[PDB]
Amino acid sequence: LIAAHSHIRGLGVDADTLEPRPSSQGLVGQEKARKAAAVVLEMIKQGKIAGRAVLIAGPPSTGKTAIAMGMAQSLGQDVPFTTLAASEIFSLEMSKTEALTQAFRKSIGVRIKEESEIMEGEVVEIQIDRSVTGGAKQGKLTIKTTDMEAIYDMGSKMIDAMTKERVMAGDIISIDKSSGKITKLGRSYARSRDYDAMGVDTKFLQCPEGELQKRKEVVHTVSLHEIDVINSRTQGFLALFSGDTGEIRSEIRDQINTKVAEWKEEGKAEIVPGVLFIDEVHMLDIECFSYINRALESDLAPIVIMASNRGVSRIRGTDYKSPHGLPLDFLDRVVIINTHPYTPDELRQILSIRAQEEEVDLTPDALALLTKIGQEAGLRYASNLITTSQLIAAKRRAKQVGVEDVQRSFKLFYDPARSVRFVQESEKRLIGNDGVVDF
Amino acid sequence: HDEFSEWFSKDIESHAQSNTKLNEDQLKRLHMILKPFMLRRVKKHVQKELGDKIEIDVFCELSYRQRAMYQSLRNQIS
Ligand SMILES: Nc1ncnc2c1ncn2[C@@H]1O[C@H](COP(=O)(O)OP(=O)(O)O)[C@@H](O)[C@H]1O
Repeated sequence: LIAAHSHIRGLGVDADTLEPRPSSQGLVGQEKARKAAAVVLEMIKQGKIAGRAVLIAGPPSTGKTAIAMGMAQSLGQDVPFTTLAASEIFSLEMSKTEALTQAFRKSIGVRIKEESEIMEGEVVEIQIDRSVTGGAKQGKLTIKTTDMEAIYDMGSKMIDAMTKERVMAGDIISIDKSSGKITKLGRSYARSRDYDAMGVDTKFLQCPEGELQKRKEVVHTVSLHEIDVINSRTQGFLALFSGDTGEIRSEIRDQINTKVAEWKEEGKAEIVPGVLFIDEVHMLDIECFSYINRALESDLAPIVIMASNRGVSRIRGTDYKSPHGLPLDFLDRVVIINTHPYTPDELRQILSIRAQEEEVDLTPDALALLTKIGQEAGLRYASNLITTSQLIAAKRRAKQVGVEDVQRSFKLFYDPARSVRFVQESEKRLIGNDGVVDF
Repeated sequence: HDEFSEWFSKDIESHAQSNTKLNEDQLKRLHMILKPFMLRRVKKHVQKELGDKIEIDVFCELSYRQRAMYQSLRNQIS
C-alpha cells in the first residue's frame, strides 16, 4: 500500500560527484544533509571504517526519517539495516545492556557460501517398507531422466518427506540432497482412472534431460545474532524468532568473534558490515550511553546513524540538561548533521510528489491554498488534507479536487495550531491537573 | 675423465652455458667421441606410431594457514 515513505526511491545523488540534485528520487528540497548522508553512505559501502556515530539533528517534520529511508532504499537487500526504535530496548525479559548488544550484533551480516546437491527427473517407482506399531522404515526410489536410470536408497527422513509430499509414480521432483526438501514440479503422464483420492492434475512437463546429481553453490546471509543464538543453546533453537533468548554469556561471544575471524581468513565467510538506525535516541537514558560509547571500539561494530528532535533537554535517569538530551561525553564521539526547515517553493513540490503518489489529481488554486496551509501547519497536516480532500471529492462525485474540498477538510479536521487554542479556550470542561465541571 | 675434471670446469660452465649457449669446445669433440660409444634411436621413430602428449601447467596459491606456516618456516630460518 501507500505508507508515509513509499514515494522515496533512494537518496538521489550523483555516483561520480555525489552532488545533491534539487529534485531527484522523492527526496526533494534539501541539499546539505543529503550530501552528507551520501558521504556516510559511501563510507558504509566501503566497509572498511568501523565504529562511527552520525546524529541527524533538526526540527521535527523536516525529513530525517526520510533521509534514513533514502539510505535504506539505496543499499538494497544485501547489507543489513536495523530500524531500531529507542524504546524497544527497555525489556523485562533481558537486561537493558544486552538488548543493545543484540541490536549491534544484528547489523553485522555474515555471508557464507555452501554447496548443495540437487536432483532432477521423473520418478518411476516408490518402494516403502514399514513396520507395524512403531519402527524403522526402508526405501528404494527408482528415478529416470532421458539418460540415466538410478535405483537410490532412502532413510527415515526421506520417507517422512515422501509421504508428506505424496510422491506417486510419474512425478517430476527435485530433491536437494543436503537439505532434504521435495518440490514437485509436475507430471509427465495423466491422472489414473482407478483410484478416487488421487488429487489435482498438475502442470504437464516433459522428462528432464541432463544428469541426476547436479551441484549448486548457494549463498546464505545470517546476522551475528543468529549465530549467537544457534551456538548458545543445545536444543532450544527457534528462540531467535520467538524472542525467548534470555541471556548470552560473554564466553559465547568471545568464541564466536574468533571463529568468524577464522572464517574470514579461510575464505569461507565474508563480513558485510551494516547500519544500525536508532530512531529518536533521546529516549535512552544514561545507562545506555555508557555502553553505546564503548561498543563502538571494536572491529565488529556497525556504523550507527541516529535521529533526534529535542533542544536543551534533560537526560533521562539523571538530573541535568544537555543539548539534544545526549551527554557531553557521548557528544564528542558523534558527528552532528543539521537539517533545516523548509521553504514554500519546496513544500509545493513535496506536496506535488505526495499527491502524485497517492493518485490524487489537483487544480492549481487548490494546490496554492494547500501550500498556504502547509506554511502554517507543516507537511503532516497537509498530506492528511490531500487524502481527505480526495475522498470528499469522491463523495460528491467530482473528478479533480478543488478549493471547496480543501476548505471542507480544513473545517472538519483541525491542525494542532487550532487544537491548542481549542484547549486554551474551554479549560473548564477538560481535565487538567485539577478538577473539572459539567456545565 | 680426470681430464674431464678440466671439462668439469666445462661442466660448471655448462650451467653457465645453460644460461649462455654460445660455446663450441667439446661438442664437436663429442661428435668425434659419440660416433662410437652410443647409438641413438629417436622418439620420432616411435612416436609416429603414437599420438601426442601435452603438459598443462596450472598454478596455485597458499592459504592463510598454509602461508602462515610457510612464513613460520621463514621465521624458523630467521
Ligand atoms: N525532503 C523530503 N522529501 C520527500 N519527503 C519528505 C521530505 N521531507 C519530509 N518529507 C515527508 O514528510 C514526512 C515527515 O518526514 P519525517 O522524516 O517523518 O519527519 P520527522 O523527521 O520529523 O519524523 C515524511 O512522511 C516524508 O514523506
